[PDB]
Amino acid sequence: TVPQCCYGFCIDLLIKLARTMQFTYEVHLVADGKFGTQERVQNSNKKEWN
Amino acid sequence: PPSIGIAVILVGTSDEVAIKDAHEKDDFHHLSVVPRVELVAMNETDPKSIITRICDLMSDRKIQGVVFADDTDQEAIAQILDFISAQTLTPILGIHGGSSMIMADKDESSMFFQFGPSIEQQASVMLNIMEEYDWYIFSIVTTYFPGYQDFVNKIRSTIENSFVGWELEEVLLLDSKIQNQLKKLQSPIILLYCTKEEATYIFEVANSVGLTGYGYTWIVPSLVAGDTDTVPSEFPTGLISVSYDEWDYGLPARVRDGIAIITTAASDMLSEHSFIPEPKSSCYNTHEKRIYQSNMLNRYLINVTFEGRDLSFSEDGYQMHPKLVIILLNKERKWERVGKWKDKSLQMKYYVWPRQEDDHLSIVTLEEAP
Amino acid sequence: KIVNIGAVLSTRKHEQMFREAVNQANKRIQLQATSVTHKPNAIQMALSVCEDLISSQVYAILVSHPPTPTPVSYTAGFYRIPVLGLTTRMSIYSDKSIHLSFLRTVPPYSHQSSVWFEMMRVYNWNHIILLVSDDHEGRAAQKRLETLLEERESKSKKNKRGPKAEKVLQFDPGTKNVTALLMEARELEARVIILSASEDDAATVYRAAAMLDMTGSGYVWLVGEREISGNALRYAPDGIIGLQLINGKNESAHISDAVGVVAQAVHELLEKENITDPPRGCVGNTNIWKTGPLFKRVLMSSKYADGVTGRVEFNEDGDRKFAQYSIMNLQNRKLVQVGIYNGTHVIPNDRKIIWPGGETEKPRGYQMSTRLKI
Repeated sequence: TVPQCCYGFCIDLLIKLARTMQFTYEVHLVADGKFGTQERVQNSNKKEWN
Repeated sequence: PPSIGIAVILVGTSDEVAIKDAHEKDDFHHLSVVPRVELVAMNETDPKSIITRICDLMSDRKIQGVVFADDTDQEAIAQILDFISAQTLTPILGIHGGSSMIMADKDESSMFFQFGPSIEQQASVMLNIMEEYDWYIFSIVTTYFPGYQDFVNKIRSTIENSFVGWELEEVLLLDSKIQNQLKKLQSPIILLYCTKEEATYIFEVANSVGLTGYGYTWIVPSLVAGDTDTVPSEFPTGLISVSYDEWDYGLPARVRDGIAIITTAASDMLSEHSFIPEPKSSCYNTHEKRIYQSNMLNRYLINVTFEGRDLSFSEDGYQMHPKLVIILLNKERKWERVGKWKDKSLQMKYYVWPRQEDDHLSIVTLEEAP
Repeated sequence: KIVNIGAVLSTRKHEQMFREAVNQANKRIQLQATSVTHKPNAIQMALSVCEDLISSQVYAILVSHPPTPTPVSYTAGFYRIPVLGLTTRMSIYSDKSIHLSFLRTVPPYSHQSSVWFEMMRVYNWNHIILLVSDDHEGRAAQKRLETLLEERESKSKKNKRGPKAEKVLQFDPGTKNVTALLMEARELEARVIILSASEDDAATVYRAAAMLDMTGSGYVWLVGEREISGNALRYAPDGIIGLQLINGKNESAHISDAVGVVAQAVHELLEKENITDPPRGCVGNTNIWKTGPLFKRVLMSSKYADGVTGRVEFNEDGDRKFAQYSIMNLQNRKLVQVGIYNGTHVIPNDRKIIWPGGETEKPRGYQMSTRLKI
């Protein structure tokens, strides 16, 4: 879980997005593999957004 | 092996000589402690009498554990068993009547328990029977009785994993407007959650509804079934309600479950922790030193297997592997035993439900692709 | 025609004045009464309750909490007997399941921070960051916080959106190190710190509250007097936010006016008929008379316009209604009263209630951060 290199025309579009409305762009990666979904857990019947 | 006091409360008609075969019968040498049995009958339905003879079980004799059973389904005495139980800070479980019937909102400080499945687990059994029903038409109509939003979202939880399109028609929170609102009923099954007395007038509005006729089904719970020998004339004809055993499961066998689960409850604790509690000072006099109780023993006492069947009481108090019985009312004016449901596992008598309009279309064949 | 009504409390002078209550009560057709002391042993408590109360055979009984603690009420349910409560600002007593019958004299903390939810216009702050201890009564408390919160969405169905929420955190009871809680607090841009706790509960709350300066100037930490009561003043943080339930000191006069409404209830019992007198012997009476539910439809329906404590009200749960809490601004290591709600009546103080930071100035906790993460 350590920093590595990231680039892409998409992420670039993020960069330009900040280039309009300025906010320092912090690059983090994903933890899990999926994008995300409200999903059913294994117990307790509570909404899990993945 | 030290013999620690165990209060066995026999309410109503019971066999004491046979209770010696359900208590004094044997002791398991596999354990570093021994049972010490206390069996008496106080038939009073006043809770202050439970305080009386129970506080006498602590006052005169010295008990490290207690057990009780009820001669009726009234759970106020169970609420007592909670309050005074934690007051004593000792576990116990109802083996019969309303004592075996659990109530909502188990007390935190309470280590007491009861013999029966969770209302959640209950509905789960209702789903295994829904598989036994092989019917896709369901719905929800229920009152403000305990677990309302709870068992609501618990139904939504049981079907929350459902891939099949089995239709649960609608949710109804029960409360002239009885039949007026309930007329929208469609699905063949009749299922509800309320008290049994609540089910008396509810069943009155059900006879008033008349939608309960043949070709439809009726589902009710274990406690909602109440006394099998007690049939309100207004309930659905031969209504299908699975329950914990009002016949098969032995109440003296339940006594073996209590004293056993006490001993095995002492098994690993006495083994490693080697800690067994002393009897309470007094109903009056135990208030101060009452701080001497900790949560380890019962927590250690969680995982257990009674007669080989898992004896672990749920954090909510239910049984880890509760033994439930597929059951129904009959048209013979008796509750028909429809089988047994052990956790997800279940059994039944026949390959079809009890079963103008045509019965069904066989139209036998064999798959021929395409 | 003496009607028996019960009571319980710690104060014996309140028992003298309770016998006094039976008198002018008998004036406002006759009254009966019986009493029982407070027993440290719960077994003795409800035991001697059943001794007196069953023999007393009153429809309902007052009870105090000299500090759940209603096992005598657990005996009332055995007869399904009505129960009249006063003390606890905790809503575990307000759970209807366990005790189907209890009547709180005044509303518990149930609306406490919800009064701050009313203050959402007062402070005009639409960002709600939720801290709590972890417990049952607290769980339901923040649950209600969601309710009134979610209630706005229903009202929002139909001024710059509405009172947005934030993370809800219930701190495990008796938190040694709250560093997790305040840690989460650091990431919050909002200045609104919402929590309520008991004294030893609130220990790390107010104590460690500024340990990281998580209360750092401009951070609004609001709570109730039940959170401000107790040791809370010892370590009390600068310029903390909170109020005090009106007449929230003692339940004595609440027992006076409480009898004030009690006479209206038994008056309805006089306005009714065919009621079931409570049985005497606890042992020997195995059936709860239907008068218990009658006591629900009656004692519940009882509403007195104004009592000795002010307007005598009850919620749908039957505690109080439109009850007031006195806004008390923290100053000079003390809480100076800044006003009181009706429940709805905004009372601004005479002096400006100063934030823990500079004066009273209203910050905006919505401030964005330059760091933008993805």
